[PDB]
Amino acid sequence: TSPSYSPT
Amino acid sequence: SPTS
Amino acid sequence: DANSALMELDKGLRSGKLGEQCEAVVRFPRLFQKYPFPILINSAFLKLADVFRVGNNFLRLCVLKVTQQSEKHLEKILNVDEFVKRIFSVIHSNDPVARAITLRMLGSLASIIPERKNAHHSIRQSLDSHDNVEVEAAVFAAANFSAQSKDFAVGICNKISEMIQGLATPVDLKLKLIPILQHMHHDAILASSARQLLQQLVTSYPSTKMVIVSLHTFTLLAASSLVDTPKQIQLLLQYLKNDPRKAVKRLAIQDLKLLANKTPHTWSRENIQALCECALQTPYDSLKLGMLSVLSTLSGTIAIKHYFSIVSSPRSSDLVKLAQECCYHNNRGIAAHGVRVLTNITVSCQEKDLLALEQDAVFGLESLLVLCSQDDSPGAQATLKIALNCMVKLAKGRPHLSQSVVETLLTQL
Amino acid sequence: IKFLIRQAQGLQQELGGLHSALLRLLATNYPHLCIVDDWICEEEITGTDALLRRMLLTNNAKNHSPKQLQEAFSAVPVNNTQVMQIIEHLTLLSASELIPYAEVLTSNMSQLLNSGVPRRILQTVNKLWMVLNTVMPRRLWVMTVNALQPSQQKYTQNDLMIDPLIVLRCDQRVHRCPPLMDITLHMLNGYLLASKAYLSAHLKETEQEVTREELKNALLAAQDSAAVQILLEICLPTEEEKNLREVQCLICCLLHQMYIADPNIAKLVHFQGYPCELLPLTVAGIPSMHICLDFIPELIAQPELEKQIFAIQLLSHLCIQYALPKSLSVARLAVNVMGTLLTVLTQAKRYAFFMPTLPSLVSFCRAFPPLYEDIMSLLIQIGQVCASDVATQTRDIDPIITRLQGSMDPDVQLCHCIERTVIEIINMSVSGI
Amino acid sequence: HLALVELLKNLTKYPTDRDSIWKCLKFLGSRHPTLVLPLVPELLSTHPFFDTAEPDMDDPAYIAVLVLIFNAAKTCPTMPALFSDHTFRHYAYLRDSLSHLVPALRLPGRKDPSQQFLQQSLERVYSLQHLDPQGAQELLEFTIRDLQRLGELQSELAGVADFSATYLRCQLLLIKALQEKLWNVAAPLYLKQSDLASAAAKQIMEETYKMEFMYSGVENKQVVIIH
Amino acid sequence: TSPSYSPTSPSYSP
Amino acid sequence: AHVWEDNWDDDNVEDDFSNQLRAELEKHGYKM
Amino acid sequence: EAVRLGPSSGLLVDWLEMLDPEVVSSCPDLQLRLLFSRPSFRPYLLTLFTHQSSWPTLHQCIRVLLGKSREQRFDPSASLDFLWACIHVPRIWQGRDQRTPQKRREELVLRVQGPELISLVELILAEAETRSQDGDTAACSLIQARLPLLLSCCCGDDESVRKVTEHLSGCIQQWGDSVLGRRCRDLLLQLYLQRPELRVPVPEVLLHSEGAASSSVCKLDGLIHRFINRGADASMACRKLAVAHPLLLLRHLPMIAALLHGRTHLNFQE
Repeated sequence: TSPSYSPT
Repeated sequence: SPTS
Repeated sequence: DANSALMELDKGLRSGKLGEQCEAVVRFPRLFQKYPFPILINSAFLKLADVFRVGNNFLRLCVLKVTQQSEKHLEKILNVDEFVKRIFSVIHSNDPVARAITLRMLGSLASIIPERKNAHHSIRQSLDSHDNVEVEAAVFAAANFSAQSKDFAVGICNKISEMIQGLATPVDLKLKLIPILQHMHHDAILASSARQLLQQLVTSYPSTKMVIVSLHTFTLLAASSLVDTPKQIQLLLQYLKNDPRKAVKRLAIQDLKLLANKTPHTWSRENIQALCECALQTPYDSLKLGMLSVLSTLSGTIAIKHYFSIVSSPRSSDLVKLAQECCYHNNRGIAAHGVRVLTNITVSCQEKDLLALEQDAVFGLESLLVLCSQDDSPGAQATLKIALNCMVKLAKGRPHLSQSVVETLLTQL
Repeated sequence: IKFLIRQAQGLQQELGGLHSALLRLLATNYPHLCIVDDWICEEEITGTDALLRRMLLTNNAKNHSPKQLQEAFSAVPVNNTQVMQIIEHLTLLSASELIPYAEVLTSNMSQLLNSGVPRRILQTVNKLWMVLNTVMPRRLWVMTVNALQPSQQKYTQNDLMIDPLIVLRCDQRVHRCPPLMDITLHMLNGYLLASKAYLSAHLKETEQEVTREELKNALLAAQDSAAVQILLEICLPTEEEKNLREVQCLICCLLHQMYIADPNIAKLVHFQGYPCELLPLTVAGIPSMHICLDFIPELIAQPELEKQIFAIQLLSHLCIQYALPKSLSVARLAVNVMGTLLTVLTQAKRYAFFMPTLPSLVSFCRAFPPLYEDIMSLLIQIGQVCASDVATQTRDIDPIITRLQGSMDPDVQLCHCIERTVIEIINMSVSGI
Repeated sequence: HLALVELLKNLTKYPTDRDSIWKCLKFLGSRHPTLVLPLVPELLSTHPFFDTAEPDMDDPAYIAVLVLIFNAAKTCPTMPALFSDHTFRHYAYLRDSLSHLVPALRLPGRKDPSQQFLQQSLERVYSLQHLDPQGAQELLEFTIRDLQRLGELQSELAGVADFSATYLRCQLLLIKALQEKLWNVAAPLYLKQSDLASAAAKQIMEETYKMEFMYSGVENKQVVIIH
Repeated sequence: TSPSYSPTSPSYSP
Repeated sequence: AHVWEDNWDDDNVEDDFSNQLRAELEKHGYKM
Repeated sequence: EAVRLGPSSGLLVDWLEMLDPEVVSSCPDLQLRLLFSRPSFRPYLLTLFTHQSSWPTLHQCIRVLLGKSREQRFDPSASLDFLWACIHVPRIWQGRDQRTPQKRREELVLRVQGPELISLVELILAEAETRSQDGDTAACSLIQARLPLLLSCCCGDDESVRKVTEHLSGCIQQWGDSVLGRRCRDLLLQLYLQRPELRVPVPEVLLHSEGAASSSVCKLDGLIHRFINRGADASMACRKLAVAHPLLLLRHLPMIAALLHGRTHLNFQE
């Protein structure tokens, strides 16, 4: 369920 | 086109 | 209850898991064969077209197999334009597998949409695309549309002639491409053009693998469009006489059997005589067995009267000598077909000089009785049952030989 | 299981709900069984040419045997034609009788891998392998992998679901031979789906947690992504040439199916970045790529210099291929981003960022002659700022004198790159009608 | 240009006479091709650098403009280069579908046996008349289904084929009625329900009436054969 | 948006 | 075709009634 | 190669294929003599050689076929069709897009050398000069058929310049005028090359590459005339390309012939 880079 |  | 089953299957379709979606999709054909109600059929088919337009390609293959199974209810479909619009609308996808599946489904819908010009055009374009799996799916779809239409067939025969002369694609794809020409029995001029194409095809590709499918499609084409049966027969007799490939000669066997079984009255005296000369000049027992089976079928049919219709003695006719020598041949099946030919000709024709043939046939008959009586093989029992068919037919047709044949059967007892 | 499912597919009418229940269960637990390509290859053609060909050549074909095949195929460099004879009759054989022949072909593909064999023999082996794949897939995969290991530990089924990159541990000869590479691609795709199923089963078993589902998602994503990366490195031409086209076509097909199955993987592969030598051929090959214009703004907004360079080059070749107004908006954004980085970058990273992305500018200018004056303004600005750097610190080759027309200093190389790309824009626009 | 725009008004307002619309646009393009040449970029959207989206295939307005384009392109050769790729495959589809509305072009992508057989079969029956009643029955049945197949197969021989076929059916019916076992059984019985002869008589009379009147061309030789 | 239908292809209207 | 058409003596031809009789009487399997 | 056996030739073809797995293995000179010469199963064996010969063998065959040989030992139609099938092998074009290309984008070609290109054009012009019964019309049709492979195999300004400056002598059955009418499809801008074409003085009926730009410039001139930033081009660019190439505007003349018909609208023109 991670769709992108974590900090941004 | 679909409509000229 | 039927409606209840319908929307619970719809909920299974709307479920998240493609396993359960596959479950409901493959569950439809049971509902079709349970409830033949047409509104239910139409709504179920519309939901099928929706899920086929948006499914994950395994649902698409499942829907395809559902249609191919429950094909028989297709004729009671109302919203044909919407169904075809969805199923055809998923053909613009870039996935070659999805395009292949969609084309197979159009081949399945051939029973209800045989005139769709856009379907014709999409099939013809994907016929010369490069992606392999969609090329063979396009071949299958053409094989169905050419069966239930005519103008599509003339378009495809022109395209196929162009491709085969145009030399692209390997021999396996040529094998897949040939059997489309079986469905050319819609008109005589299409039949003649395809016939010229097939003669050119066999003369252009002397290969066994080419020739076998070419001859088999050519003969199904003639047997359907029965206008060039004499040309077909004389071409096959040419290839049985001339071509030294044993497998090709066995093709000629198993094809002349089909022609003899379908259209016996078209068989002519010169055809019979040529086949008889070939059966004399052959060296091989198996091919002689096949030709003798063909002559047995033709003798059982009416064509024996054609061969012995005057306006050359019957003894001078080459059939009788071959029949006698093969009935007294060593091999059991050859002897069985020889005594079949003898029994058929004896019961059928009644000329003055045939009494010697009657005596020869009955004596070779107890020869077959002793051979099959003390052979004890499955094929031996088959030839035995053949001989007993000869007995029943001979005794019923001619009551003259009855006491002799009964006492011979008692000696065998 | 697969063969029995095919028989149930045939005998659907008699069995009431069993076919439904079994096909649901396989679609629940064995997706690498219920992949689609094997089933369509099963569906085949009803041109009946296979059936007629079988019925009229199988006959008594002098009783070809696995031991005879083994003898001729161990003496294959002395005799290729007898082997090709035998496997011709084997392709004539059917799906059920092929099973005693599964041992020989797989375990002896090494001499096939040896150079000099004809690819008629290779494609015959490939078609027989498809048929054995539609009959008995799992042991076929095991023997194929354990015989395609390079010249030997013996992998097992559980080990292959654990680590499917072992499928990619094979010969560079396998990599450069076309149809065996197709066999490798099928095994790779199958074992990736199998790994998803096996981690599913192992996590549901080990429960005797939310971090465990997220760890499953992370491991699977990185897993197939690394598989994709290995496949692309295979597409890279080796140093030796400095067959390849067919290999690149097969890998492009497999990538196409993976991208259609999950476009998240396209996002992750493009965020990781792959060689830009591979970039244009993959652009030409993969058709389901133009989803990239959804996330190219994000990859531009990423803080890494290497990623921003990769995004700009990817956008360039996309705008060569498909010229959409969406792509034009993304290109305009990219040009303004490039101006911003020009405003903010120091000189060493200025070289390291502006050497690779200038053919991207000539790609932009080929795509969009509206987006043209912005390109020229940015080119003149990057030019004169690099010339000012050349002026700042002393040099030798002196582009200021060179005005009227190796391994040198970075700003020298950057000015030379800039004038070369201007030359390319002009020659392009002259010849381009 | 304005003739086109209000013709498209008419087609989108009364979507039934689109066939006459397409044929009159065809005749316009054939009558004068060279007038339309500057309109080719304008009438179909072909944005000078963009990839234009593929036009709809069966949209009647787009069909109406395409048929005019092709009838113009019959003579003037200076617009296959003006065409886009969708125009190429659409020319393929339109030439496939509407054969009498678009002509043949030069695009780079798209570069009496029956009567004799009928006579031969009939003379075969006529010659093979002198044989067993059983063999007569099978020969008659075979030739009946043969000529029926031919009547389905062709169109201009369908009438004569069906006429001779129903005549042979007539003859077979009478021969079956004669070969009925009623004649073998003695006279005073005549039990019941074996009167395939009587049903044959009714059917044969009805078929003779049908064969006389429903057909169009009959001459007195045929008529006296009927009688 | 439409990963498999390609941009230069007709839409589906309903 | 078979050897003799009016054959009452054949297994699969025979109907339900003396199929049941066959079951019973094969179970019995003797006559005094 | 020697015996003229009619029906047995199928058995011989099957056996030669069956015991020669690679088509060219032992006696390649004899194999090439059989496949190409100055029969009937030649298309079958050619298809097998096309789809069943390894890549180094194929490269060697192409080189030895298109190499310098004045003996004319190769069959022209079969040879060039073999080249065309080689560039259109479906295994090469397996999984990429089909039937949605870009026309400016040319993806892949087959590279040739100088003398190889010269031999290729000499042999195809020899086949064009054969003309048993085809005539000039079918000659032009066959030229149209065999020209895209020529564009692919050259794929270069240097090779195109060398080809167009290669012109034969003689005055009968030339067809150099045909290919120097095909230079417009080659899309060169050499007025010297157009000068041999102008001396040839033949009409244009085949598709021309710069036709879209020519129609664009002419319609721009007409549109600027009807409106009165386009007029400067609509005069200077069109007159420049007109004086550069005469035959292009000679072909495009009917469009400007049917243009300029507003005299009835403004006869007074005040």
